[PDB]
Amino acid sequence: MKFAEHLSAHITPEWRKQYIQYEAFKDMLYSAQDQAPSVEVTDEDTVKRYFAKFEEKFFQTCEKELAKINTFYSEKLAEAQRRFATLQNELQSSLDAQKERNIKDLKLAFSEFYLSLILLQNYQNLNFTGFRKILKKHDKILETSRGADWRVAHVEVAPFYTCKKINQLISETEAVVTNELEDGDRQKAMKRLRVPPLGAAQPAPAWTTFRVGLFCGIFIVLNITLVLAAVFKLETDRSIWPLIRIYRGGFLLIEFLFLLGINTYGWRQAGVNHVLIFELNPRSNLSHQHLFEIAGFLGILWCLSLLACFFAPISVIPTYVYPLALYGFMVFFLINPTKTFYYKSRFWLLKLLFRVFTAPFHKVGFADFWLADQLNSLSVILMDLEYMICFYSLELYTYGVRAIVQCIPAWLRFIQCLRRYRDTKRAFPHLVNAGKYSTTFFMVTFAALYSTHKERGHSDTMVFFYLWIVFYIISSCYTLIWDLKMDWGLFDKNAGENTFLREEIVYPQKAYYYCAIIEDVILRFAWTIQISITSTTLLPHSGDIIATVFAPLEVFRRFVWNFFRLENEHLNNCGEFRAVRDISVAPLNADDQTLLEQMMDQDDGVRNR
Amino acid sequence: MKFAEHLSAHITPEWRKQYIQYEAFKDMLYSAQDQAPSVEVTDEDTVKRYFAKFEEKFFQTCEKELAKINTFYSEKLAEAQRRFATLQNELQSSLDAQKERNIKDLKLAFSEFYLSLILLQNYQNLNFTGFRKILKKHDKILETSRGADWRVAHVEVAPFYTCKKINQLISETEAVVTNELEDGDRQKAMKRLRVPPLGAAQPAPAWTTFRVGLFCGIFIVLNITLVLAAVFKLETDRSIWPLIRIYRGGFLLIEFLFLLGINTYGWRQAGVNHVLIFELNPRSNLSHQHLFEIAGFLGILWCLSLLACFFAPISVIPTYVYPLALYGFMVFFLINPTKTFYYKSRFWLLKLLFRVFTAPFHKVGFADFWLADQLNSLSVILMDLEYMICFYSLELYTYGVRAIVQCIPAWLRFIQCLRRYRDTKRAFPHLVNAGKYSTTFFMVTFAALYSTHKERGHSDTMVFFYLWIVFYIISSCYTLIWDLKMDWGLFDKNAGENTFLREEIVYPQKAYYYCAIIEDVILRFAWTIQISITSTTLLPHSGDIIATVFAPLEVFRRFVWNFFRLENEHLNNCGEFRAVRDISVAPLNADDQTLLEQMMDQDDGVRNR
Amino acid sequence: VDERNECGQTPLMIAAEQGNLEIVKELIKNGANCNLEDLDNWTALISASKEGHVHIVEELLKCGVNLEHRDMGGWTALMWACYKGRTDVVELLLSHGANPSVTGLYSVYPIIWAAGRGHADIVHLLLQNGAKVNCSDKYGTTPLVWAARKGHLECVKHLLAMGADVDQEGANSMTALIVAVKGGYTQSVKEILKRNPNVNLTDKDGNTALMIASKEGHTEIVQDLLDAGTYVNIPDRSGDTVLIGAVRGGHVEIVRALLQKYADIDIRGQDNKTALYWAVEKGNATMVRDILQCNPDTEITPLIKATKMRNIEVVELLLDKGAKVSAVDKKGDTPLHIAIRGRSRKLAELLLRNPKDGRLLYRPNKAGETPYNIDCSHQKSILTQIFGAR
Amino acid sequence: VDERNECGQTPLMIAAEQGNLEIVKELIKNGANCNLEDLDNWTALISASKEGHVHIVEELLKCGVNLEHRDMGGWTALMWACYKGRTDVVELLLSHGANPSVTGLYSVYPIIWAAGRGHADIVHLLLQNGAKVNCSDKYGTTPLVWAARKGHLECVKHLLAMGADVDQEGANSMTALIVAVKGGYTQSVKEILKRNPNVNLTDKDGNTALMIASKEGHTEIVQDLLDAGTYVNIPDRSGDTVLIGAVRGGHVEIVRALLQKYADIDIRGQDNKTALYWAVEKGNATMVRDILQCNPDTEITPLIKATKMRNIEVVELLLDKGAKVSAVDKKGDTPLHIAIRGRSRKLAELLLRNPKDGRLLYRPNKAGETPYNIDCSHQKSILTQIFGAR
Repeated sequence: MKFAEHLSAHITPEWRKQYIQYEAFKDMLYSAQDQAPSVEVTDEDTVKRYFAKFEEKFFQTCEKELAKINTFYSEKLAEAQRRFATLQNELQSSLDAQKERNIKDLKLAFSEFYLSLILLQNYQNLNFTGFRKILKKHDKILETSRGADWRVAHVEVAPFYTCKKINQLISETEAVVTNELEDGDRQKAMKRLRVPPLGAAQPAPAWTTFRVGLFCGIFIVLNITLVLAAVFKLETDRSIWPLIRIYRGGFLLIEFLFLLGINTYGWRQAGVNHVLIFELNPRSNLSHQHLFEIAGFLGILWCLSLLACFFAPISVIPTYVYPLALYGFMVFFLINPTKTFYYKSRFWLLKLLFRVFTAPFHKVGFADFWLADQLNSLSVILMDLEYMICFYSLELYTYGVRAIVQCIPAWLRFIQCLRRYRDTKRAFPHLVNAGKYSTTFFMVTFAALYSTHKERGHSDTMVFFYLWIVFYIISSCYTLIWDLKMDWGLFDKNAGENTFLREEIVYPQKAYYYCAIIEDVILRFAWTIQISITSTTLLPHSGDIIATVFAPLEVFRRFVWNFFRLENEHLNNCGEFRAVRDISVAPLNADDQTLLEQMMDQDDGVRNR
Repeated sequence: MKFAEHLSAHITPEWRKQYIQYEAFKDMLYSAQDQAPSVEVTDEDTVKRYFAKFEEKFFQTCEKELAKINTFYSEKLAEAQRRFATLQNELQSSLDAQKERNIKDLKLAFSEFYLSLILLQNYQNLNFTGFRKILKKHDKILETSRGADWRVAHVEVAPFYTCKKINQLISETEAVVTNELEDGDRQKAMKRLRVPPLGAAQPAPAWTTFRVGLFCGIFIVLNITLVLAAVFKLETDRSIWPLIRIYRGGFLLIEFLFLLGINTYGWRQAGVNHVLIFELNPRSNLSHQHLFEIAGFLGILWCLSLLACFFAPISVIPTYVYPLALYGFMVFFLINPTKTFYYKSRFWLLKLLFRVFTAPFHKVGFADFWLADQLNSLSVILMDLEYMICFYSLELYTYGVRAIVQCIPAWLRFIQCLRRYRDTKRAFPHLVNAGKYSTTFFMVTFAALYSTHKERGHSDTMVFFYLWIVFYIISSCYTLIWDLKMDWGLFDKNAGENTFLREEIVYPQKAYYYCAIIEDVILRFAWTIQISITSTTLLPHSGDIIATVFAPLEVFRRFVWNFFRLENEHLNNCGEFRAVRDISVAPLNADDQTLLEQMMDQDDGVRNR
Repeated sequence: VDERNECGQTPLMIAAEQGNLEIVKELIKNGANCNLEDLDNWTALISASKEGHVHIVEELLKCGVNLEHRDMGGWTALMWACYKGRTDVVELLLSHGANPSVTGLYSVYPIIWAAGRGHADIVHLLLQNGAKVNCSDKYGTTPLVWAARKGHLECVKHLLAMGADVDQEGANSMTALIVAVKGGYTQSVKEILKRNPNVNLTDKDGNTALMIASKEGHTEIVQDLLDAGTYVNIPDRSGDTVLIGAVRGGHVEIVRALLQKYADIDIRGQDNKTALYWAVEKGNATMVRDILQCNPDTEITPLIKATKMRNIEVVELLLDKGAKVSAVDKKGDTPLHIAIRGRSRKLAELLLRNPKDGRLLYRPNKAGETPYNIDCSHQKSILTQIFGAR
Repeated sequence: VDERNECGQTPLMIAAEQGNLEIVKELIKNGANCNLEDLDNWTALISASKEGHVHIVEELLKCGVNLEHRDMGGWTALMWACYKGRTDVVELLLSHGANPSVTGLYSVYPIIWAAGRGHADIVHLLLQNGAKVNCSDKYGTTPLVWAARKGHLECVKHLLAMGADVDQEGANSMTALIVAVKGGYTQSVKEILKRNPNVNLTDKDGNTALMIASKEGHTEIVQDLLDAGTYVNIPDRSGDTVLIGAVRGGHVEIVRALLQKYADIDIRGQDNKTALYWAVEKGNATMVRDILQCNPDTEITPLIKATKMRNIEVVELLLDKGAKVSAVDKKGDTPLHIAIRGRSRKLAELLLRNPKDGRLLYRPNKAGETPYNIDCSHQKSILTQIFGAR
């Protein structure tokens, strides 16, 4: 029904159940048009009785929808006035206590109340528009002016159209917040109220939370079992290394899903409209509980497979079957053809993976960017899958295959950037980004050549070491600056009070931003050294331990990056993915000063010239 | 504020936040009275200005409360009309589908809607009563008729007092259910609608459910660990029997709490107003999630102690410390002086235990009955606690001590029944019940004498066996008949269609009742044989195994008994604990036929004689 | 100065009926408190207002007395004067300032009693003194519903002159229009309809104004509601249409009026029943002709019931439409068997006008019962009827 | 017969502004199509209704013309006729059947324009033809608020004759009473108050009617609001009370009017400020006397400002109530130093009537400051005369 571009994400399904059935009315009109007997075949009486039959049903339906809208609007208006009274009482109680954090929570409550008022204004406007279009179509199709007369007689005098208390409540809320929650300042108060929490007024389904608890408990006890089994049951005269890489890939996947659930929670509460940026379906999206539940389920499977590897559950089944069973079940749960077990999200993810891997052919949305960059962060999973294939194919680095596997994610985003260069034709945010994902290629290639030529012992080995170190520092500095400037939006010249930040800050505290800056610096350097070390056969002592301990750190950096990049996308629209910068919830315009300067003198001026 | 006796349990705290602040108004009036300067000390002007100061604040407060009531009533009226329209649409859709279980759920939804309408009628009546009393007290205290004039000017013309759409909605709901959900029948429809689900419109706190999931997961994994450890790690040349009795007591306690949570869920959904019968606080009671969480927590502790007994976690700490630590923590969590960890329920339970154990001194409420009978069911926990004391005192049946421990719960309820005989002075439900709990004494005593005299080998051993068997059959039959007739209310002569049941049935299906009858028969016989076997030293082969396998069955029987006894208490008030039989939610009376037969002829008759 | 005969009744009440100027002056000379109440919280003022002479009411009004007194039931002097209809005394009380806005203990106001009893002049006086018009009874019954219940034209006219609401619903889910229609008061219905009521509102049973008017048979009310714009084919829970109700009740005029304004005919009633089905079942020739002239479908069935009825004019009218013979009943019985065993000679020559109808019996065999054996069993051959018919 | 004048404008509309009888007669003699509209959606009727002669309006009334025509801005002939005030022409348009309920593209109705412009006669004519009275603008401004904004007594009287609601809130959270008070139209305020308004409502800034009337200085409006039953001590957003505002403004009559009705004085304003504090700061004798005569608290300090002001009558007023001297300023400066250097000889013997005051410096020693150093430097010390006297 095309509610809006930003309000659509904040609208609860129970809100959508109370709008006019535009599609149903149009289908009814088209059914009346399609089944109409003709004057040529049937006489006028038969046609007239058919149209009377249709009009009676049509107007009964219109009366029912109008009554529904009136009743729901009355309920929501009463709720809004009651909540405004309660909030004023709380604010006055706080002021009386102080004169003779709760204040931040109270500003948040005012933001949610403002969002409710905007949604009710939307409720008035779109329902009136729907009635007007439906009755205009009725007039066009049946050639009778009964639609317009009925609209004038009933719709235009209905309470939802005429009651203008919502505008007054909006103005009073703005005045209250401006003059009482902050000092005299309207820009700051409107800036705070214009970004309400995206989380609409529905709790968890009350069974997803229970399953999250179930899987968290099983996961905690299984981890304790893993720790005890590893401490006591230790192998002898065998290499546990082939198992640790496989379960490392599994662990990074599970941890990424958990941290992505935390990211969804952070975006939803802070106000970042990730639904619009990701271009998700505004109806039936996933909160953080669902992601936590999926992460817990895969963690249970991973822990069970690892315990089966440590113990000997089934004598006939060998040890290497358990990783096979684990990843077979994971991939089947990813490519399940049926409609069960998160079919919507699973199919969305499959479509997104198809568009990411065949990058230049598909137009680059925001989701393709986000998931290609997540692949840039999670390349260790791809490498461990490659190692699993190698270890299960050759037995139980053919020719630079590992280097290609490392460079696959960087190549995907490199070619996406070039495709966006072809499409948009702007060299600033695209070719620079491509240069970044090519410096990653240079890093990997020179590390591999250094590893190969260290065996030769030729004097060119030091030249390749110098090339590796210079490209290491270049890629680290390049990615760090690009992150903190274009991907995060920090270090802006416009901010005066936020110091080394930008004008608009969504998250409640600033120390988050600073600690994120430091961790992002040290962890980008660690990520680059991890790529270099894992791409080189320098020494197996630190190798396979540096990567193992630094990969979860890399996923940590990536989810922090997720927070701040989505915040930048909401605020400063750093990517040209949508042709509207302003997503923040704002009401319609008000020009009461235009009635002033009129009503008193010779207005005139109605003529064009 | 004394809302009602039955509606109080159905009232959500958000409903209570919107009533008139009767206590606040009375405190304000008393503060005005207490601080009034006297005419003797101060002149008339000082007194007049003080009363003006008081009256202005009083009337501002009254205006705010009146506006609050108007707004909340408007919201709830709109909600009621919208829900009625939605329910009619669903019913017509179902009828159209059928002509060309959801019906039971739809009757349940109509029951909840009817409950909402009754609550809103209560909202009108009690708020008007509160205003009338507050303003009458104002008139009495300050000797000015401004209260009555203000009431006439504002209160009596307010929408909440004058809008009589709620009565019309009640009548239309009754008509709709009578003529459409059932065949033409008003008694059946009113019987169904008059017992709405007690569960008010609030979900779980969304963290209790998560903790229930956490503890359930930990408990499942710990039980799997217990099973594997017992199967593989088996003791040799030792008696595991001292541990099994202790952990049997713990297990019965945990299982009882879990099943009691299920009982609370069943009562709450089916419509049994257990809050009033138990005389719990209508505000801040416990749903089933809290009981599940407590049961899970104690299960985690019990499993951890049992695993510590199987394994050897700490070398210095011996095995027998773990049961000590477990029960020390349980009892401390029961007698925690602080306000944390369920302080309200913990203190209520402590008070109830104090009143139960010192039975004849305290008046017998319903809670004393219920918990004494639960002790009759859970005497195995008391016996295992006694065995723990014996096993930790003598080392690592002195003189009939075990028999006394078995007879303690039966004695508690025997003396409660005699106390109620003294109080109420009715011999039918009291002395018969006392005879029952004395036949239990006879069973235990003759079983113990049989055990003692079997060692002697005297011919009196067979006489004591005959006494034991006759008292076994007498007690089993006596308790069975008493249960199924007075404690459950089944086998009534009034029921014609429910066959071997009574007129009023709360639970949705009848097969529940029948299967409960059969299980109650076989399990009362099993309970009696368990008491007899555990009270006798006949043979250790079946002993300590018969009791172990039959105790959870006994708790099963007791929670089934809980369901049906609370249902009987709600419906037929079989115990004289409250002086009102009718708890079922019903509206005020309507006599529109009284206006008829008037308004048309010479009414007269206003004189007394 | 009063003598108690254990009745607790003041001399004023007993002497009010036989009021004489000289004895009243003698009694008022013997000064006694007029404001004294009675054993049942009554007052001699109530007796004076009930039937007392104008002079005694005027004299009791004089001097300080409790004019606004409440009786046992809370009915003031004005309430009893309005209920027990008397334009005078009411006039004096209203002109003296008696409160019209007083509320009875039964939550019934004086205007409601005046309207229900039908005292139009008292209603006019109360309205002119500012008595609240849009008030409600304890069930929400406005005075308009009470006045229109018995069709008091003058009371309804006077109350609607002020502008009383009509959409407001009274007791038992009733509006002014519905209760006026129930009593069959045509001019009251016109008066209510003149102020744009919401005609489509439902009563307690769910029956609208048109359905009740049609079932009762008030042709004028039905036509007025139709002119008002009533939604014709709203179905009752019984599955019946207002046209079905009109045709079943035996109301030719209402059927024609419901057909004049385009109403559906092919509606599916209860247990596979249509308006034509009910008309042919009752066999009313005019109703069947009127329904058929408006082009319904004969399939939704009248064929077997019409054959069983065997009325000749129904058969001719239904055959003129062109209903195919081989339609059979739900039990499998062909209508041809019952049509033939009745020995309808008049239909014989009429059944020789169509090819399929001319073939008639030899065409269908559904249940397997061969009719040729039965025909040959009859001594008088049916084939002679076909031979001689043409 | 068509002439392209490069403007798309017929000569009739161009000549309408300079309307003359001779040109109208000449144009009507040469029969031309009068029904022609304008390229800019105008009409000769629009210009006739703006200021044209009644003769041309009546002539355009003859023959088929679009009487209810919408212009470029959606303003009909009636809207332009009501806006630009002209009782006649409006008379003819209303009598001929022009719709008064037409709605402009600005959601502003003709009654709103007539009331805001103040043309009371056009408002009366519009009401007499059935124009809706309680209508609203697109911001919620009823015509009552528009009329009372400029305080048009006749417009407000005419619109309240119908019964327009007063509690309805107009644009920017304003009612009729609040805007009338802002405009200082006393008789308009009385007219509004005659119909029982809700006086206690707040404006956009939170100021009530009494607060605005007191700050502006309208004594009569203040007294009328007080008689209406205004809640006196509703606090301002700054925390000041209406009495505090009145005494600060310098309005003795408003202070007396607020004290006549029993209003609190010990109310606590912003940062330890009361009515007496502001009165003694400004030193108005009548204001201080009026506040003190009604027994306020002099404990909360007035001593420092009383000493600093040094006005003798303020001292005589404040000392009789019995304010305790041992209060000292929070700034650390003892009032005794300035009292001595200020040549307070007249107050000296007045300050020897109480024991504690007579003790003066011997009782308190808090900051260690001994004013005896300044006294020794002075050739003529005040306290030495008293010490040598007794």
